[PDB]
Amino acid sequence: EHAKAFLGLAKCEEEVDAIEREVELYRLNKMKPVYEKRDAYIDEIAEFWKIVLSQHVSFANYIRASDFKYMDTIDKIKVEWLALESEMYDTRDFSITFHFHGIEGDFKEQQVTKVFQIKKGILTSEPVPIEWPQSYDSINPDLMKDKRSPEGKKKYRQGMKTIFGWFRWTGLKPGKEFPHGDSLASLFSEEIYPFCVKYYAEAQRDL
Amino acid sequence: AKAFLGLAKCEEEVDAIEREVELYRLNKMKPVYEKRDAYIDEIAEFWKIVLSQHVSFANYIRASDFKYMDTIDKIKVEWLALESEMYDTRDFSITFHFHGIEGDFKEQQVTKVFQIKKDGILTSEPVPIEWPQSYDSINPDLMKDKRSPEGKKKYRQGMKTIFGWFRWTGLKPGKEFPHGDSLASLFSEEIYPFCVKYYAEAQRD
Repeated sequence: EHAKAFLGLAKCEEEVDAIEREVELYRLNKMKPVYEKRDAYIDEIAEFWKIVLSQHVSFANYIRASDFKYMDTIDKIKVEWLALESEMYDTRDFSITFHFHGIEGDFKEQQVTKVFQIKKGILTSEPVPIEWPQSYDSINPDLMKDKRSPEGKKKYRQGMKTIFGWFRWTGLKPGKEFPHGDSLASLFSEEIYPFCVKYYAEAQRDL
Repeated sequence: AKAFLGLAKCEEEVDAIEREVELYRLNKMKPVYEKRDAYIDEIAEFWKIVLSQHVSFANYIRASDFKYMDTIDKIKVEWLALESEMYDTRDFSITFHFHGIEGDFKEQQVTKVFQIKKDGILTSEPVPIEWPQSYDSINPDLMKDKRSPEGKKKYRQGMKTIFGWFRWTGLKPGKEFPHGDSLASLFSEEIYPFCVKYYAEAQRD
């Protein structure tokens, strides 16, 4: 037709994009209190997270076999959507907090929060401190004296492939960090945390 | 055990909230689509262009159907959950207005309804539509012979046309228009919601 129509169709599209974010915010606002109440019940189920993480179909493929003993110490996982804090954040942005009860003589009891947010878009993050297990001293990047050597590079990559390497993932150095750090982050915010109860129930039906 | 009971209740609330969010979206989008479609009724061959621009739509119908699809000057999808709580938020009706082709395809408006039956599957009911005279030999309601090898070929040809799709129900696997459910979702999930995008993309080329 003419231009006058193409214009109306232009403003309509912008009204649609605005509606979509309003809808996402609407959902986030409604779900926040339900998660709080749900997580209160979860905090009363020992090894809830260990069971959920084992039931997930692909979680295990992201971390090293040896990491599981440390993952088993997770007492709580909490995901919070940042768009609820400010419209300056994408509705896909979230922080994830882990509480590890630790292992005497090997892994420190600690709480760690990592923040994921969209840039220019793709998920990105900043490194967050976490006390690696003593067992990992030889593959720990901050204790790694020899990274250059062909034997050092091997150990370096090994450490970077552990869940602890994921905590320093940023998404800004393609191929240089923990592999698929963004996919793992999305796994937590879109599948593991939202549907943990469904996974747990499934593990129950299996006696 | 009181925890498991609490979790069960939370999951129930989650499902209730998801429906509420979907209805919230549907209600907000309704007036926008109405205004949008008003501007659309001002662009000639709008739908003809969108349907030819879509990447997979043409793969669902027969080449011979293109000329009839080109006569569509109006497509309207309506979500039934806005009508009642007994409809799934995925249930919808799609209304087509064909301008027709004189002496071959009658000018007509047809509405087909798609609804979930049990996470459930999309189903529909046959809806009346006047097939083109050119399709007389492959029209299931006119064919006398649907048994011979030749009669069966003509039968299948007709059932694979867009007119056979209006007859699709999703309740007779392997006996109806192929992938009638995917085509339906194409309309409600891509073609109708993003038609304007397809129209702009067609302008550049």
